[PDB]
Amino acid sequence: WALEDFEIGRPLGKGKFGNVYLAREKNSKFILALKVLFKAQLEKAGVEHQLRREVEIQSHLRHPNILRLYGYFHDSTRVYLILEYAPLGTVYRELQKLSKFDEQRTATYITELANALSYCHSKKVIHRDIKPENLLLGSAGELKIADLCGTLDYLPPEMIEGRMHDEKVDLWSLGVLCYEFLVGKPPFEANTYQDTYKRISRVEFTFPDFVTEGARDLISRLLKHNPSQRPMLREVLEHPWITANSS
Ligand SMILES: CCN1C(=O)C(C)(C)c2cc3[nH]c4c(c3cc21)CCCc1c(C)n[nH]c1-4
Repeated sequence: WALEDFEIGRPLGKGKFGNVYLAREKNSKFILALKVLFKAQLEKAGVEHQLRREVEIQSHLRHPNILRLYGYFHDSTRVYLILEYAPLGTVYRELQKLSKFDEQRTATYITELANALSYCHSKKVIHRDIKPENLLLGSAGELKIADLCGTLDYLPPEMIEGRMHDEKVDLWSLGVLCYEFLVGKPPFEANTYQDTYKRISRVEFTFPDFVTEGARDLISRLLKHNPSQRPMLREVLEHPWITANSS
């Protein structure tokens, strides 16, 4: 496998370490996403080992709601990842267009993620980053997972406090996402870092008017301070509000 076996098209996204391009395999005309990473930049951050780790993991994961890694190769100055192309773009963009999602769309997305994360947890893969910009949309509008300054909200209390940490972190993330989907902003975001940390640490947030009793119930359960009191992914799937609203 090599670069000349691919027709490179338009860029789809610009990361720190490198770009991702829309492309077709020359022989078959199989549409795909080609992620290019510059080796020198990877070596400057000291993440070449964490990159090899993601790649090993993603290649062994096959779920319809996890972005598939078909392969990889490298030349002198670059690393190439042959990836599934999600034709409909990022959830981030969808959310910026619609402002917030209704309950049917949200429950359906959360269902897809609960399944995605169950698969992961079952393969001892934990903490997959599920903030909107890391969620793509496949051919059927189905969502796909694809894993200081950032959004602290998504980090659970036990991680920001450097306590012991579990699979239960994905449940917290899921509750944050569910809120962001319905409301259009995440629940703990503040004017400063200190205020955000405080809000997370104490789970201080409020619901806007329009959020229904069922949505509040689910989000409240996912955003429990004690990781042990957070529900299981199965209990999320079987939640009245999810089953009532999901496709
Ligand atoms: C530039 C905005 N945009 C669009 O208008 C459409 C809908 C064409 C679109 C599809 C897309 N797919 C994917 C991306 C993307 C972006 C956009 C972002 C890069 C990561 C990636 C991977 C790893 N796979 N697919 C995708």
